[PDB]
Amino acid sequence: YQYKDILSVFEDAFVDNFDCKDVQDMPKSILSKEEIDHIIMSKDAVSGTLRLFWTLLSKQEEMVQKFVEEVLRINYKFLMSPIKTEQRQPSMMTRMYIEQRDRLYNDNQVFAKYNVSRLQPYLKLRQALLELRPAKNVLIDGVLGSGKTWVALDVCLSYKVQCKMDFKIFWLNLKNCNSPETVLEMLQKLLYQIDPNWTSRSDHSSNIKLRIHSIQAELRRLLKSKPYENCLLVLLNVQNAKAWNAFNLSCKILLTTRFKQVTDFLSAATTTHISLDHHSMTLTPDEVKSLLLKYLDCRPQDLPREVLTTNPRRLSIIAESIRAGLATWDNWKHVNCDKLTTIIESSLNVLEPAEYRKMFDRLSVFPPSAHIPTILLSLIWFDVIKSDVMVVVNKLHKYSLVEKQPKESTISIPSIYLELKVKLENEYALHRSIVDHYNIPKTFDSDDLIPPYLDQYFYSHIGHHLKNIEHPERMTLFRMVFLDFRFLEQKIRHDSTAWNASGSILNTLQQLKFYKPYICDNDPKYERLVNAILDFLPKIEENLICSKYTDLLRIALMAEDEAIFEEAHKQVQRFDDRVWFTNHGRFHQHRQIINLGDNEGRHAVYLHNDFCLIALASGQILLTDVSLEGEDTYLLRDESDSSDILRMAVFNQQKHLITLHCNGSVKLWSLWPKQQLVNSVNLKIVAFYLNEDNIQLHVAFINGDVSILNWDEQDQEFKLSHVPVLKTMQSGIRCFVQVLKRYYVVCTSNCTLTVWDLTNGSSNTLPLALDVFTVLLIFKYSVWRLNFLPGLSVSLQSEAVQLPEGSFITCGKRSTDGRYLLLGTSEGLIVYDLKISDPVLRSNVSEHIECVDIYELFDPVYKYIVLCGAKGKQVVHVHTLRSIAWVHLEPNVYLRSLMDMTRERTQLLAVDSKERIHLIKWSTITPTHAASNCKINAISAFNDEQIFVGYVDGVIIDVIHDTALPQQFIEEPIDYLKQVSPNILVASAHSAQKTVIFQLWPLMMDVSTKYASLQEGQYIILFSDHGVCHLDIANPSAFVKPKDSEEYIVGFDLKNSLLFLAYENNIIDVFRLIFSCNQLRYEQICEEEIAQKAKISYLVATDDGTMLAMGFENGTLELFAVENRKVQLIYSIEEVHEHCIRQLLFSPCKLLLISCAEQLCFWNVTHMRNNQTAELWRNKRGNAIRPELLACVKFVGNEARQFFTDAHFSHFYAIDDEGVYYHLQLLE
Repeated sequence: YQYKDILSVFEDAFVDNFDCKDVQDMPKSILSKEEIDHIIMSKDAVSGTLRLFWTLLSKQEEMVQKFVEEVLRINYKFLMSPIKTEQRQPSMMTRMYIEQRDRLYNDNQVFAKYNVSRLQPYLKLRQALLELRPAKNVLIDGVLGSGKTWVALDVCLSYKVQCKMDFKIFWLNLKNCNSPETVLEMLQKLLYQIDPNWTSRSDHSSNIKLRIHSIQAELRRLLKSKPYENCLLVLLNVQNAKAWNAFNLSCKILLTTRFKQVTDFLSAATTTHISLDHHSMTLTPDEVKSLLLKYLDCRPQDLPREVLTTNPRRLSIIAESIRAGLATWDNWKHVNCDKLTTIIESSLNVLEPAEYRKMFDRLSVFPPSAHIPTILLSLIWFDVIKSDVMVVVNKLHKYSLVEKQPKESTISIPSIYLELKVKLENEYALHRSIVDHYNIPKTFDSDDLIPPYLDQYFYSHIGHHLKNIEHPERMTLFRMVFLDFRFLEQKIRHDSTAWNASGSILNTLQQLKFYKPYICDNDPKYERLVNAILDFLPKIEENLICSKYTDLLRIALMAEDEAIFEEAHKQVQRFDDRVWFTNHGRFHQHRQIINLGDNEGRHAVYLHNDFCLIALASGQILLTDVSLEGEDTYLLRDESDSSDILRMAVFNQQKHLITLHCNGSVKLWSLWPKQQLVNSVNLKIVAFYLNEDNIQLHVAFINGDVSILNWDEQDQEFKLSHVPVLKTMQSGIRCFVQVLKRYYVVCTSNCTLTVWDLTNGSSNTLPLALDVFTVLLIFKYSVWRLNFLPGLSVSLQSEAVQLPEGSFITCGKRSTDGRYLLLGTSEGLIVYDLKISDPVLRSNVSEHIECVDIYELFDPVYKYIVLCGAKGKQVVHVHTLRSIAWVHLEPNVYLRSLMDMTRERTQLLAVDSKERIHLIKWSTITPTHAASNCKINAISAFNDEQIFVGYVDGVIIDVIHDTALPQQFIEEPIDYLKQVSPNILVASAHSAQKTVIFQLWPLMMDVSTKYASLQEGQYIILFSDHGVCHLDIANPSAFVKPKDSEEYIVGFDLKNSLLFLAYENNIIDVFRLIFSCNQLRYEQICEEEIAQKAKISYLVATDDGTMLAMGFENGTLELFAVENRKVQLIYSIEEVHEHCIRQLLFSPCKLLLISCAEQLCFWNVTHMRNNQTAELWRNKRGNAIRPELLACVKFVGNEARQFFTDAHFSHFYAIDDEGVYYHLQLLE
């Protein structure tokens, strides 16, 4: 390491000890006399020491090492010992600070190149950073280009700031962020700066605002950690206050701005103000000559006297850049309107004026700050040129105004003048110049997938060119929409560099937004259905962010799925291509939204046994079945009273309901068998509290008197208790609760809190709802927690729970488990955690909520059910919580897996989490034993009339006949159930290693079977973990026990009387089955060992048995053929899947191979062979990159265990682990 970097470390006590006023014997070579006198002339110790430090860092080590050895040696040896050792030891803090400083220097090259330190702004802003608190923020403002970046970077380079920020400072340039979705990109950048870890499965979609809120919450959770507790985050060139609201994180933030409106919005009380426009806060003439001499390197420069010092010289640099070319002379002339950009007009007419003026002015057509291809730049200039394109490009770079990124041969437009003066008269020929622009790709030819198309420009800013054409040409073939454009645009323009992964969704919505302006293409009017699809494309695009930019998939298949009306566009679009398939015309995944007629639900509550009670606007009660499978919906209406419902509570093991209306009446309803008026047991009734230990009711009148009522089971009625009426004398009570069976907490309409001691009756002085679990107070605008502690004076700890701006609370409810609680607001639902006081979740809908309810659930997967009703809507939304996140058929049941396919291929059978068998050709069958809470473990069907099922306790049911087979053989879970012939059945327990064969005897083997087969109607072949066994039906006593092989069988298949077997050590044995009249014999054909390292996961052989293929646990897929008693590798494909291959299947025509894993892949066998039903798959070709990969469909779930095909290989049935269940049909 270098001494200069470590010298900046020892700075504080360096200021305390070193003087620089007592070392004027300083060897003159190290410090020149003029500059050392300048340092000594400084007034205070801190400023002089800082100037000395800067001057020392300016020089090289050939004087730094002399500063070490000499100078201080005469008197400052006491300051040697740390640094005299710190050069060697290099402590961990020193190393971390140096590493961060090097990273910051490498990030900004110009800072290292042409730096200059402004003492006054640097010190002034450093003091604010030192004093700053983890919630406040310091704002620095000034005219555009007043060098706020100078001072910001300079201050952050100081060691004291880094030490106080714990070496955790994150920059963020907030430029071009006036859209609600670029802020999401900036948040992703900040997260990547934090840590490259994010479970992207949280596809919120809907409005992007919800996703930005979710990522804000995630990063807020991630930042409040001890290493990240104090951290500087810097906002650069912030645009509008909206970005600030999207970027306030309760962190040590600081923003630099230039718009005055941001300063107006910013509250100076909570934010310190730093101004660069102050007359004292400006470049001094000494600073003027320092900046001028930074890299001009000339002795006499006094001619630039009275140049724009005000200028942060951001202007000067302009002037200096001219100096590298045009003389200082005529720049004293350039002072005319020096403050205004007329100087920018100069140095351009001074540029060679033959043709370069108009030649450069041609660059106004391009969008600002865009990477311009040089090839297109050739034609945009083809009017004259009269030179070589690269020659004029080189001269353009030479003067000031080209950076010329050569990696992809692209011109870059600078961004300090070309935003201005490019208007002029816009020369002429602008529209025909853009005509040439759209001509160079001749965007009317599209034949197959992606044609020649420039990757960067023509996928990014082509819309700008398309905008400035004739209107008949504007609408006719705008391309864009959806054919192939956005898929390859998303993959190629991917922004995977730092703030995203391979492929994004952003900057295409920002092209489809600002297409919210361009539906003006023909307006809605003509192709108004295209206006509809233009609106819907955002939603479907956010619906499939994941599973699309993770692998080699194309947009077309994932389009051809789904619903709504885009399919009408696909059917027209996709009639000029080969292969292609889906037509997934079925959906059996969950339910939501419950109809409740023309009335609007005021309140909602869930009930046991899957029911819901809705309190309606009309004053009635609607009891409904949530499964949408029952047939009973009851309407409980009070014929005498129609007052609206204000409150209710279900009690008595949810068998009775207590309700309270506006008219001062409280009633009791019986739900599972009589409306009782408890008030009869002119004073109106305001509020109540039901508490259960003895079930008890407390009630408050209008005058404040509180009464106490006891439940009666024998009559199921509320009687008056003998406790005397406490006179609260608090009229206008709005709510009241009992705490610890001793105290009363009362809140009135005037936000007044009172506490009453039931033992003595004394009153203590200290709104929407009050709950006890500490007391939760819910107001319209605020939420309060009141922790209670017992004592002579009751001690209450009040904590505010944060809520979002511009919104108010309507109603709330706490979970039964007391961990989370739900708040309803005009924007939607907020799921809030009590133990962390952070908003965990937000409802997917931006709507005015009028009722909230939560229901704890008993399942390892689903935990809570959420109900919410909307004002002005005739629906009520049902949301389910999974361990917590939104899951987006009863809302508490899901299909697990355990498929079954009939031999004739006419019916498919599935099982759900509630042991119900679903038949799809859709009907539901419930077996009798499901009431015994026995988990469903295996299912097997042969025809539509024989369906058998095995449970976890060794129990066999015939589903259709509801008959149980003899229960005296297997008591363990049944891991396998399948019948091979209409009169035989096999069942096995793997844990007990037991098998039973039923004749539809039964026969018992001490073997565990993973697969069973019948041969010649005589021999039953069983595959075990230890070997293969064969049984004769005619002679069951001749069972052949397996040889005790130490090797487990991992893959196998029996085809064409040839037995393939794979062991864990990557060895295949292939045998030929020879059938004699009295004995089954195995002759060994081959033994061979695989070169692939990974374990074999599945094996499959073709019908003729000539070929085979296996997949491995790492996702590799291998194909071999079997010739000359040898197995030779035919083809290898890697990165097929990231999980182990779950199934492999060969078509009878031998042209196709299906792989079932995290994604379903179709592989072409012919192209597979040539590079060492049939009419449907002939001449089908795949992607150019992977010619053997015909198609691939990604399951929304993590994996799929099994898949089935029909006889014609035209339909494919699949079920992933999440219960979503796919029908994949070939496009006929």
